[PDB]
Amino acid sequence: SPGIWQLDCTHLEGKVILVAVHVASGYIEAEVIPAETGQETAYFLLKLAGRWPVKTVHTDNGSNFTSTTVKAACWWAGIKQEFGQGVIESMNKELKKIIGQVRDQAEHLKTAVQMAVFIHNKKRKGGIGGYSAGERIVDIIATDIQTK
Amino acid sequence: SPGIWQLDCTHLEGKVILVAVHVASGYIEAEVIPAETGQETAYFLLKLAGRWPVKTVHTDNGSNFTSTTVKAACWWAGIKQEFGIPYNGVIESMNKELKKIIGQVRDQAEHLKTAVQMAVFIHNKKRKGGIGGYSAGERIVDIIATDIQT
Amino acid sequence: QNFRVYYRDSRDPVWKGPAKLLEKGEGAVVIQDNSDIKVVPRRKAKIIRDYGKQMAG
Amino acid sequence: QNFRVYYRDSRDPVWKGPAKLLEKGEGAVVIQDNSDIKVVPRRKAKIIRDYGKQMA
Ligand SMILES: Cc1nc2c(cc(C)n2Cc2cnn(C)c2)c(-c2ccc(Cl)cc2)c1[C@H](OC(C)(C)C)C(=O)O
Ligand SMILES: Cc1nc2c(cc(C)n2Cc2cnn(C)c2)c(-c2ccc(Cl)cc2)c1[C@H](OC(C)(C)C)C(=O)O
Ligand SMILES: [Mg+2]
Ligand SMILES: [Mg+2]
Repeated sequence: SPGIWQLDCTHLEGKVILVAVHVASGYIEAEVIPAETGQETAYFLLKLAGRWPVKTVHTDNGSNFTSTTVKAACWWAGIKQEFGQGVIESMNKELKKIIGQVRDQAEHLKTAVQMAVFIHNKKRKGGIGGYSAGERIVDIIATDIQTK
Repeated sequence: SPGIWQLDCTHLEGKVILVAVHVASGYIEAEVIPAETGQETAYFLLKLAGRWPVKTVHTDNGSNFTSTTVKAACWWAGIKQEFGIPYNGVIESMNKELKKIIGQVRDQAEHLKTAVQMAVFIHNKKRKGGIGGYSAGERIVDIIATDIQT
Repeated sequence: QNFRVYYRDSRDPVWKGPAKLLEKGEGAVVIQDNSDIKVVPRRKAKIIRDYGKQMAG
Repeated sequence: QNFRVYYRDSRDPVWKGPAKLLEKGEGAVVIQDNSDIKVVPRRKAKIIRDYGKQMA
C-alpha cells in the first residue's frame, strides 16, 4: 500500500540514526536523534505522518518502538503498528555506504546523513524509463489519490 | 513552479519556528529550531531538499537566511535563493494559520514542538472544500506527479 | 472522539497503557486498563485523542 | 566550477563568500572572491561542491 513504512535504528561515530523506508518505493527518511528513546522516535513519527501518508509502520521490538510515546503518536495519527522482508536492512546498509562516500563533505554526521538521504532519494535508476525513489513514492501516492 | 518554496521564521512561547511553504500547493513544513541561526536553517533546508523538489527558495534578509551556511546548502543541492526586497505574504499568511491551528491543539501536548507537528499534520491533510475538496498534501503530490510525467 | 490513556501507577516508573478513559476530573482521571478500573492523578496520565486520524480517514 | 568556497578573512567573525577555488593545499586554500585572490588557512575555509545538484 502507499502507507506501509519500515522503521529501524542504526549506529555510526557513536550516534543514533533513526531510519524510515517507504517499502513500495525505496524512498527513505533518516535523522540523527540525541538518544534512542521512545520520545525521540515518537516525535520523528509525528513529523513523518504529517508529510507522507503513514498508515502502517513495521518495526522490531526495540524499546523505543514499543514505548507508550510511540503508541500515543500512532493512536493520534491513526497508524497501525506491526512488530513482525529485508527492505529496511537493504536500505540501512545503502545509507551507510552513501554516508561514507560523502562523509568528507561535512563536519557533522547529521549533515552527512541528510546528504545521503538526498542522494538516495534523488539519484534515478539508469535505464530507459528510470525513476528515482522520490519519484516512485510520489507516483504511488498520486495514483492512490485518483482512486478516491 | 512545482519547486518554489517560501521560508520564514515565526515565534511562539519564546521559541523559534522555522516554516516552509510550497507556494503552489499551500503544503507546509515547520520545526521548532533551538536557535534562529543559519546553521539550523541550513540543516532544515538540506532535509527539506532531500524530501521534496526544492529548486527555488524565497526568504527575507534575516541573518539566518543570508548566512553562508544556507548559501552552501543551496549550492550543494542546486537551489536558487531569491531574497525579498527590503520594505515590500504567502508565508506570513501561513505563519498566521499555523499559529491558529497550534492554538486549537495546544492542550493536546506538553511541548510546543509536538503541537507544531500536530498543526502541520492537520494543515496538510485537512481538505479544502470538505469531503469533495483536496488537501495541501494531495495538491503538492499532484503538482509533482504531473511535473514528473512531463 | 475515542480517547486513550497512558499512565504511571504511583511509585512505579513503568508507563502503562493503552487504557480507556471513563472520566476526567480536575485532579484525577478514572480509566480502565484491560478490566481493572483505576483512579490516577491527572499529572500521572497522558490522554490521547485520535484527532489526526479524524482529520482525513 | 563545481566548487564554491566560503571563508573567514581575518579575526572578523563574519564568514565571507561565495568564492571560486583556485587550489586546495594541505594547510592553505587559494581562492578568488570577486576579483581579489586570497590565500586562506584551511581551517578558515569551507569548500562546497554542487554534488547534490549533480545527482538528478
Ligand atoms: C558545521 C558547518 N559549518 C559551515 C557550513 C558552511 C559554512 C560557510 N560553515 C561555517 C559557518 C558556521 N556558522 N557560520 C555563520 C558560518 C556547513 C555546511 C552547510 C551546507 C552543506 Cl551542503 C555542507 C556543509 C556545516 C555543516 O553543518 C551544518 C549543515 C551547518 C549543521 C557541516 O556538518 O559541515
Ligand atoms: C513529552 C510527552 N510525553 C509523553 C507522550 C505520551 C506519553 C505516554 N508520554 C509520557 C512518557 C513515556 N515515556 N517517556 C520517556 C515519557 C507525549 C505525546 C506523544 C504523542 C502525541 Cl500525538 C502527543 C503527546 C509527549 C509529547 O512530547 C513528545 C512527542 C514525546 C516529544 C508532548 O509534547 O506532550
Ligand atoms: Mg532495532
Ligand atoms: Mg521574517
